Amino acid sequence: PGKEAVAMESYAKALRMLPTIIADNAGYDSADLVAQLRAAHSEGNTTAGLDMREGTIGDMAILGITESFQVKRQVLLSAAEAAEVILRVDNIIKAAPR
Amino acid sequence: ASLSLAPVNIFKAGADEERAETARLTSFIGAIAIGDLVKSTLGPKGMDKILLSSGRDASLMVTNDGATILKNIGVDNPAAKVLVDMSRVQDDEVGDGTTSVTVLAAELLREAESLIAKKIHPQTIIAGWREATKAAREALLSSAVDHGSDEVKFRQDLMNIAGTTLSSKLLTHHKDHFTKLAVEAVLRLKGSGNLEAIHIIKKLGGSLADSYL
Amino acid sequence: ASLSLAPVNIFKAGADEERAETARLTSFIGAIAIGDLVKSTLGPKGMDKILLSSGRDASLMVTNDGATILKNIGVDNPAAKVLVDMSRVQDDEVGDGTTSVTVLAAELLREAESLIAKKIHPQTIIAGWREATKAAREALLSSAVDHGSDEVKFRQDLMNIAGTTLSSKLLTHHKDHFTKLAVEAVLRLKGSGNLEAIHIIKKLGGSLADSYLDEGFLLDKKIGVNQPKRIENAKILIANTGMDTDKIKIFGSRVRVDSTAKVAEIEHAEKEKMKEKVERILKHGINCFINRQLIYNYPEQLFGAAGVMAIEHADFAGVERLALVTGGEIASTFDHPELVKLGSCKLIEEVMIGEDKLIHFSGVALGEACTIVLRGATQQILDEAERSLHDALCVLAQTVKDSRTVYGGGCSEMLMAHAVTQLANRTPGKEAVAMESYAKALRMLPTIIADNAGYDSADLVAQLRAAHSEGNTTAGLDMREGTIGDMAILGITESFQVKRQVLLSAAEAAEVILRVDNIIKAAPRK
Amino acid sequence: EGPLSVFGDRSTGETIRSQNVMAAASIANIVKSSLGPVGLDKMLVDDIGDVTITNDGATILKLLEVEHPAAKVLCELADLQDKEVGDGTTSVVIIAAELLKNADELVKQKI
Amino acid sequence: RGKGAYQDRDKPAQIRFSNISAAKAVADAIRTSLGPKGMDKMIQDGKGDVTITNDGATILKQMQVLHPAARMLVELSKAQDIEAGDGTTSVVIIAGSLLDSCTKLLQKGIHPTIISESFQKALEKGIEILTDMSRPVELSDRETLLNSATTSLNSKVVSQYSSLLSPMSVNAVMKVIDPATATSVDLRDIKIVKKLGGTIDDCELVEGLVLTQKVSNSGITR
Amino acid sequence: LIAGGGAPEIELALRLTEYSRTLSGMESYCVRAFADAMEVIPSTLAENAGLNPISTVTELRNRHAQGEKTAGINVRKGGISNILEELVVQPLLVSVSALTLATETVRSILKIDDVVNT
Amino acid sequence: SMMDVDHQIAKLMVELSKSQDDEIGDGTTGVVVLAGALLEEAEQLLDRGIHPIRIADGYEQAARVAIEHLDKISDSV
Amino acid sequence: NSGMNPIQTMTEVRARQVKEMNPALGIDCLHKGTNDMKQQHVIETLIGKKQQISLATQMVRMILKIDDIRKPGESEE
Ligand SMILES: Nc1ncnc2c1ncn2[C@@H]1O[C@H](COP(=O)(O)OP(=O)(O)O)[C@@H](O)[C@H]1O
Ligand SMILES: Nc1ncnc2c1ncn2[C@@H]1O[C@H](COP(=O)(O)OP(=O)(O)O)[C@@H](O)[C@H]1O
Ligand SMILES: Nc1ncnc2c1ncn2[C@@H]1O[C@H](COP(=O)(O)OP(=O)(O)O)[C@@H](O)[C@H]1O
Ligand SMILES: Nc1ncnc2c1ncn2[C@@H]1O[C@H](COP(=O)(O)OP(=O)(O)O)[C@@H](O)[C@H]1O
Ligand SMILES: Nc1ncnc2c1ncn2[C@@H]1O[C@H](COP(=O)(O)OP(=O)(O)O)[C@@H](O)[C@H]1O
Ligand SMILES: [Mg+2]
Ligand SMILES: [Mg+2]
Ligand SMILES: [Mg+2]
Ligand SMILES: [Mg+2]
Repeated sequence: PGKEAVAMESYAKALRMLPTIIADNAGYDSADLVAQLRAAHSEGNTTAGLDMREGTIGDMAILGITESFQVKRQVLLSAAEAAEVILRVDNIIKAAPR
Repeated sequence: ASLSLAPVNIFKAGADEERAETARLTSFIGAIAIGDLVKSTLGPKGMDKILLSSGRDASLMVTNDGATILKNIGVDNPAAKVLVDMSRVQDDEVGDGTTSVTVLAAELLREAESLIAKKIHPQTIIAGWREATKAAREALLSSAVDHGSDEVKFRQDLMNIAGTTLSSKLLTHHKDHFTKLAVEAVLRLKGSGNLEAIHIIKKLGGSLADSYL
Repeated sequence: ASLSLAPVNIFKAGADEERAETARLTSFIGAIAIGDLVKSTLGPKGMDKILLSSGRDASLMVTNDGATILKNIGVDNPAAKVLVDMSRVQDDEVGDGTTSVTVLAAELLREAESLIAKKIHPQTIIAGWREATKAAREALLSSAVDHGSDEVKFRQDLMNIAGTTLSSKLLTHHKDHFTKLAVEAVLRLKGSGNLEAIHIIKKLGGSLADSYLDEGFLLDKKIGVNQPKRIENAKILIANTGMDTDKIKIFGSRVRVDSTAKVAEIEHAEKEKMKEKVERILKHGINCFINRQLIYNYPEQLFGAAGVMAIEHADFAGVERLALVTGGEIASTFDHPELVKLGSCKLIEEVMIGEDKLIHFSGVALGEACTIVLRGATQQILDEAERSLHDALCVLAQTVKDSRTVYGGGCSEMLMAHAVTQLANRTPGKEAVAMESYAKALRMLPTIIADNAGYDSADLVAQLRAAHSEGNTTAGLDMREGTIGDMAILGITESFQVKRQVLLSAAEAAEVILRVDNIIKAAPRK
Repeated sequence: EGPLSVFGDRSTGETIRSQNVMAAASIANIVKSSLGPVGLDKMLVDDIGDVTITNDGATILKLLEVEHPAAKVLCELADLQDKEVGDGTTSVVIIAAELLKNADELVKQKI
Repeated sequence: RGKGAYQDRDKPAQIRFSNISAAKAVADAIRTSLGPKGMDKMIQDGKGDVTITNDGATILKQMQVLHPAARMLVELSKAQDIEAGDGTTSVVIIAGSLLDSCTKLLQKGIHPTIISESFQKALEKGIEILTDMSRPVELSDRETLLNSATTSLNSKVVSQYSSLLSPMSVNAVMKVIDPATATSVDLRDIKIVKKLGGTIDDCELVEGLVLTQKVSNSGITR
Repeated sequence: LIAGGGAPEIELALRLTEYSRTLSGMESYCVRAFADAMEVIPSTLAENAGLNPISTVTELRNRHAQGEKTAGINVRKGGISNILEELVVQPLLVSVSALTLATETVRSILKIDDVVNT
Repeated sequence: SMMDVDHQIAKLMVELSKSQDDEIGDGTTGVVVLAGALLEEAEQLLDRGIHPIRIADGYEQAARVAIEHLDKISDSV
Repeated sequence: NSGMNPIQTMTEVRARQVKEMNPALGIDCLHKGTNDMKQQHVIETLIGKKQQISLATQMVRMILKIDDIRKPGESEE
């Protein structure tokens, strides 16, 4: 409950905007493909991902699209952390440049 | 009142003090600029950038690596400097994810700009973001899979990970070739993580497929 | 290749050519800057701006009027210039909607930026926006109500509309007071739309509540020297004659004689001509004479000897308003008095306002013209009160012309957005997405109305959206307590003309700004 | 300056009173040497070689180029005495300046 | 619920505080010219035109104030000079003080709209209170008129000559109005002729006419 | 006619302090602010006269509370007194218009939230 | 410390916060806010005509009162 | 900073402190419901608060005691 739910929804939108950009860079219907992926992961197909050869959705387990848990976890945590520190700022006091 | 917009200015000639809305304005536009810069390099069909330095040597680089791109740019926005340092730290910790982390931070800050426009305190935002980070960490950890026990399955995961890392880079032309190279190069270490052990000699000439281990 | 980023530059020193993304960037940032500037003046709880011009006079204005704010700023973005002209045209057509159209266009362009980022062609967006504008027009027209038949209900709509127009302005302190004034001032026109007939005199001093609507008429001109100062049962001749060394229009005419005696005879003849003119005037049987042009010393003396009050140097506006309020005929020939209609007023006296004397016509015959005396503590207060009164009077005139009304408080915008949403969810393709963005901007109008007061804009707009989805087409913001209510009961109603013009002008300007993919500037003259 | 933001300078309190007294005193010291049977005359050179010898206090204060208002006041005082009486134009300036001096002394004592 | 409205923007508050500060600066600048013990200000125009004065409207109009709020206070003093012709300093001081109070009110976290309406409430109550304090007067009460004029003059450089200029200032008005029917006064009926020379003890009330235009005949003066 | 010497301002301050105590809410704070703001004219008169503004204004408030509403600052004696004995009277219109115009200008200035450089 | 101030009173406030940090290591922001508030109230007191030294002495007295009251309401861990 | 209305919240907690003698009543910055800081485990050091008060008061004294400034004012390099 509350506006924290709204900020959670925005967090989720940014997470979704990562594959959206991955798809945009190829030239596919990022909106269509990310919508299919969101529907699949809501359905329970936790292995649904982008197949970037033809521009569709597929099984990452079969296509061999896997990343290091270390890398993805660090991505998540460092991004959220830097966003947190940048969001805590309400004043920028610059000093006379040298 | 305010520090700068006060009848008396309290600062030395050349300083300045951006307040609430102006501070978030500079922060968000700088971070989102950095992010929009480093994206379009993201994914298999990502395209490279040229790092035409203006120095007396005018060094020239062609990169899809977000860490290198951000290191090699003259940034003056402090929030952009924060994101730059973040990508550098990603490159130090692991060797991948510098563009994914940069784009993610930039998109989070874009959404945070949207939320601040909705008249929400960036404390409710940071609280909700911490809760979301918790949930995301658990979902990631729960989805993670481990195959280091099975030697053959581990070899398959290593080949697949090397392929996924080189897919976004210029080596996707001969991905399979370099995939094998990288895998052998990491298996020759026999468990050690010393990457200084892996020497890379760059010899001009020949095709990129003439590369070997 | 490209026009600018080509091996050869094809332009004169100082020109430039912003391409696709850079052009949409400049356009969107300029329009959204304009919009974010002019909002916060929106709604009952809107706050004023200072227009500290840097000219040699450094004029100072305090306004909540979006049209004035945009007119009085040095803009350099072309899209911002488009929005500025749009607000000026809104101010010309009707007297309200100058801030709502600007905010609406800015919100539409913000949503269009979001959509273009989504990799949508800026043609599909305009297509969806045209469809949404159609749907919104039908929803608005279908929700509009007309009460011009029932005189009492029409009076209620006029009072409510004047109240809604003045709520946002500095006169909301004494809204009821000025509401009565504004309503009476337009009802004295008796159907005419001539707003030049409504004269507004700004007298420094006194409170804003000391302002009033004169039952008669007031004139800031002077009476002659040896002429009366009070006249009962006044019969008035309104004129546009010379009465000022009036020369025969033959321009080659010249007095050429051989004796000063003849020069003196001709001078006496000139004076006798002027005297006969004055006598032709007096043969109308008058006590007051108002001339658009001057009245020189000799006719002044004659009118004084005749016991006639001769007011001089009234303007075209003064004589037009006097003809409207008294019933007279503006005349320049007096050889057929039976054909010249005179004006009548029970009394003409001289009154004090502040430190100035004015001619007061009471008991006027027709009344189809008005005088509003505005008192205030500062010239800035007075100017803002005049602007707010002009807003209210323009809107009441537009309603007297077209009695169609539509409920306000975000009811209308939410309703149009509801219609656009119904259309959108039944439409296939990215046009549905652009329709949804159209609806988001329409919803962002009451969102801003609520923000400017300090309420939970999100919560209230959610309540309103749910109400308008349920079928309670009259739900709107009650800004006294900060809740939702029935605009029909609370008396928050707007002119259908004004809201329709807001919608259409905003969508049209956003359309023209969105069709742009290149901005080719020429070397500035400066 | 500062809060006011007026585009000018502002003197306030004992400062401006001291300035006014200094100005009046200056004007009186210009003419003090030309008072009585033992007073002496003054030359005045008009930046072009035009010379004027005089003992008349009104004349002296007319030829001078004064900028301070508290000194223009004493010049106008000498002018007024010259218009209305024809003598006393120096004594009146001296007396006005001395009244100012002693009165400012009293105001410093916070009378 | 939880938290309220974030108020993502701070420039409105900064503008409010700058306006309040400018107004308070004007008020405290002219605070010294208030009352019988108040002193005069000299103002040297850019052209060098000097002006000594104790009048608040004149002081504010003559010092080329630049801040918008200070400009508004200038117009306020002018409006008081029109409506009453007396009180042009008290009104500015009152305005500056009300704004300086709005400072701490805003700090407490009150909305400017609430402050304005509550000020209107206090204004209505204060109008009531002052009306209750007042006592009626008949224009035949020459002593009250003399005392009002003396009070008006106590603040000005012409206060040692008040014994002379109070009866003149009452005669002048009492000669240009019918005391039984008059509801106002037109001070253009009272002509003031400033002629250098003499002293303020030489001021005169001429019931007839005075003209600065010269006589053209030589030998015919009387 | 109204008394002078800051008597109307002092009576105003006092009675609006009372009115404020009756108006419990956030309007109470603003009305008390209006009162203490109107208490500045007597303070200024005292300061300029050469007296102690704090003590002088407190004595004025106390005597107006006792009931001598025609009590003000006698710069001739140097303290508080019935001001009509010094014959300090002024038209009610002056005080009323001053209050009205100052309040109107303040309300106008409070409705401002931005400044533009046209 | 990172703030590039040219006003000597701002320098005094920098010194004040640094002093709180030296002696305690916490409160470095409370001290500045509190001192600013004390001066903001002294502003109105000077407007009313009180001698600034009398203000300083009343502040010293009240500070003694507050310090002893802190000793009074204090708890132990 | 927590979005609450300053005057409202402060007056309510002051009234509660006076009525129920409890100097542990303060501002619910985290919105845990209770105003009792002794229950929320919000704890400051007595020397910390005392030093805040003492330092603020002493520096305010030195600042109010200054009535003249003479800077170089040259606007040099
Ligand atoms: N065949 C593929 N199908 C779908 N996604 C892929 C494929 N190959 C790589 N990717 C994705 O492309 C991305 C490459 O990202 P990269 O440019 O290395 O980001 P960073 O520089 O942040 O590490 C990875 O996040 C991975 O998810
Ligand atoms: N009592 C009220 N309740 C809800 N809404 C109101 C009330 N009074 C006015 N409004 C709304 O406030 C708005 C005032 O807008 P205004 O500033 O006149 O816009 P513009 O300058 O574009 O004409 C109107 O759109 C109307 O819908
Ligand atoms: N022969 C004299 N003996 C003594 N005193 C004189 C004599 N002549 C003039 N004085 C004094 O000198 C003063 C100034 O004289 P003077 O300088 O000639 O006129 P002014 O002051 O108009 O320039 C006069 O007040 C007068 O009293
Ligand atoms: N002799 C006196 N003794 C005490 N108070 C006086 C005396 N004369 C005037 N006052 C008071 O001093 C004030 C002087 O105000 P003034 O400077 O004339 O105000 P403004 O310039 O705004 O008209 C008046 O409000 C009056 O009440
Ligand atoms: N959890 C909390 N709940 C309520 N108040 C707190 C809490 N934490 C800190 N505060 C208050 O915030 C104030 C500022 O503390 P802090 O910012 O941590 O250090 P500093 O006092 O140096 O600013 C303290 O006076 C304390 O009373
Ligand atoms: Mg990679
Ligand atoms: Mg309007
Ligand atoms: Mg002599
Ligand atoms: Mg006066």
